[PDB]
Amino acid sequence: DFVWDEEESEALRQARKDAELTASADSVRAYLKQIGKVALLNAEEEVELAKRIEAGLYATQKLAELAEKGEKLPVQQRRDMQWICRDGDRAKNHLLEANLRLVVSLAKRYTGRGMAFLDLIQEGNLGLIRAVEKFDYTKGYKFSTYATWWIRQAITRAMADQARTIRIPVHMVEVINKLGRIQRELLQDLGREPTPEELAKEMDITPEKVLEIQQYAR
Amino acid sequence: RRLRTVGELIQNQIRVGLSRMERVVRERMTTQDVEAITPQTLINIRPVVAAIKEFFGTSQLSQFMDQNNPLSG
Amino acid sequence: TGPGNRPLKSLSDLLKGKQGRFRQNLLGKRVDYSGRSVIVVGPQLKLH
Amino acid sequence: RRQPVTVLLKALGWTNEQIVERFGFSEIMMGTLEKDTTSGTDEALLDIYRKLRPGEPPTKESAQTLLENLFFK
Repeated sequence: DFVWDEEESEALRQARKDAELTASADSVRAYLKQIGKVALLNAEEEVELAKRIEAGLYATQKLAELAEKGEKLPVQQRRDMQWICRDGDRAKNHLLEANLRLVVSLAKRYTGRGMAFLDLIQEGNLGLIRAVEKFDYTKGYKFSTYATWWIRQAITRAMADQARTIRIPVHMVEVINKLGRIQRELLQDLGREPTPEELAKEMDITPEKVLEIQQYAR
Repeated sequence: RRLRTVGELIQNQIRVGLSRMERVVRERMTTQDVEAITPQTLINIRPVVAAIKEFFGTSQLSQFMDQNNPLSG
Repeated sequence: TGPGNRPLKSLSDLLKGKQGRFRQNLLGKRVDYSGRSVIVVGPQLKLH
Repeated sequence: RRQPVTVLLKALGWTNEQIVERFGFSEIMMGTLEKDTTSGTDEALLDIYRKLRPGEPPTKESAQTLLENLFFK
C-alpha cells in the first residue's frame, strides 16, 4: 500500500544518514548474494550426507595408517579409497552450504545490541561447524533443529564473552548517558526499577525509543 | 538586572528537592493500602536534605568567607 | 568501543592527539634546578 | 524555525477578521496576513506541531494541548 506520513519521511531521513557507510557489516545483502541458492534438504538426504562424511573420515584414518605402515593395497583399490575421502569432503561442504540462511535467520534476532549482523553470522557459522562435527545418524534428528541449538549457543557465547567487538554508534552515547542518569535517579526515588513509561515521561521521547536505547546498555 | 539574593538561591534548591520528594509521594501514595497510608509514610525527606547539603557544599555562590580582616568579610 | 561505550585508543592516537608525540616537546614543561622569588632593587650591585 | 506571526494568531483562535480589526493599522501586518498559506486554527496548529514535534504523527489533541502546555499551563 501507499503511505507518506511524517513517520515515513523521518525513516527515510534516517536511512539517508545511515547510508554513509558503504560496506557496512550490518548489511547482509552481499553475504546473501554470496550464498546463492541451494535447496532445502530432507531428512533422508541429510542422513546420507552425514553417512558419507563419517565414511570419508574413517577412510582418511585408514589411508593415513596405510601411508606410513606400508601394507599398501594395489593402486586400483587405493584409488577407490582416494575417491571416498574426496566424497566425504564434498559431503561436508554441501551439508554446511545447506544451512547458511538458517544461520542468518537465527542471527537476525540478536541485531541492534552492539555486534554487527555479519559478525553474529560468523559466530553462527562456527556454531554450525561445531554442529556438523557432533551430528549423528543414530539419533535421527533433523539437522536444522539440532544445529539450531549450536548456532544459538555459539551466538550467545560470543555475545556473553567479555572480549567482543562491541561497536556502538557515536550518535547514541549522549542519550545513553542521559538514560542511565535518569534511570538511576528514578530507581533511587521511586523505590523500584522504572518501567519504560516513566523513563519516556522523563526523557520526552516515545517509550519504544526507551526500549530501543536500552538494548545498547550492558 | 536583579539580585538573586541568598534567600532566593536557597529557595530554588529547596524547590528542586521538593520536586524530587513530590515524585516520591506520587509513587508511594499509589502503592499502599488507602487505609494504611499516612502523611508521614508518604514523605521521604532525603532528596530535600541532599539538595540543601549540595547547595551549601558545592554551589559556586557558597564560598569560604574572606576572614583576612573585618573589611574583607 | 570499550565497556564505557567509548572508543578504544589506536596506534594513530599515540601521535594524533593534542597530547600526541609530535606536540609533546612544543608545550611548556616544568624544569628542575629552578626557583622563583620576589625582586627588590640591588643598587650597590654591578651590572653583571 | 521562523514562521509568519499570523500562524500563531490563528493557532490561538484568531480569525482573519479579528486580525484585520486589531492589526489593520499597519500595512506590513496585513501583507504578512495576506501572504500566509494557512486557513484557520486547526491547520495553523498542525503546522506548528510539525515544527515542534518533527517526525511524530500530528493530531488535533496533540497540537492543541501542546501549544497550551508551552506557554499557558
